[PDB]
Amino acid sequence: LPLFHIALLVLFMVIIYAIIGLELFKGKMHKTCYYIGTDIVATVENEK
Amino acid sequence: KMTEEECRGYYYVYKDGDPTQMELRPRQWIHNDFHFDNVLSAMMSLFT
Amino acid sequence: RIKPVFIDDANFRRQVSYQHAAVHIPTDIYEGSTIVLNELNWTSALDDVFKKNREEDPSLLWQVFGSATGLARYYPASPWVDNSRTPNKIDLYDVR
Amino acid sequence: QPKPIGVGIPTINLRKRRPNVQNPKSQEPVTLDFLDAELENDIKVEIR
Repeated sequence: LPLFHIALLVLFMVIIYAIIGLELFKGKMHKTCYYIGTDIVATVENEK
Repeated sequence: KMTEEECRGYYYVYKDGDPTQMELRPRQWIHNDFHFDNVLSAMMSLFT
Repeated sequence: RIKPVFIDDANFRRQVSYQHAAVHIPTDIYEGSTIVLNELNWTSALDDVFKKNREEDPSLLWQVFGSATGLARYYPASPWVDNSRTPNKIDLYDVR
Repeated sequence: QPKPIGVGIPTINLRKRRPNVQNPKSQEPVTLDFLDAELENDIKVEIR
């Protein structure tokens, strides 16, 4: 119960940063480099 | 290959697990980077 | 290793060496095992029967021994169509 | 003919083929029946 004013702060900080990231990054990480003429993503050994 | 003597030559790796898309790779007996061979290496591993 | 001379012949539209036999080992079979090196040792005596067969009837095409270990020893000697990784195209040929 | 015997209609996918993967080709014999090399009567069946 003493951890209630801390949870009401973590909830609101998460909600603020979620909306900031929704304003700044919405629909940006949708391109990638495939192989020319294919639908296979082109990466390297350990690269994700 | 379960022995340093067997782990010689080349083998195939299959991209995306497709049996019709393979590449040649030389096989090598590799040692783990964090191991338990002495107490110094064991202590480094346990530190990580 | 052996570096053959590889004259060019007819009845094989490729360069061929009648002096020894060529050996094919599948790509993912290490050449240097004690199972493989013990095969290249006793199969080394087929070469003089290959030669005799060829000289008794010169019309003869490939003669091959295909081993239960993966080896293929054929006569006359001729470079394989696909080196594994010397060019990019790898070969998938198992005698078995 | 020195060509392989075909089965069905060939169907390739261009969106799922890496450039340098070295696909396998074929290993089958050229088994062409006698009734598929000529036209087929009922006298040719009995000759066969």
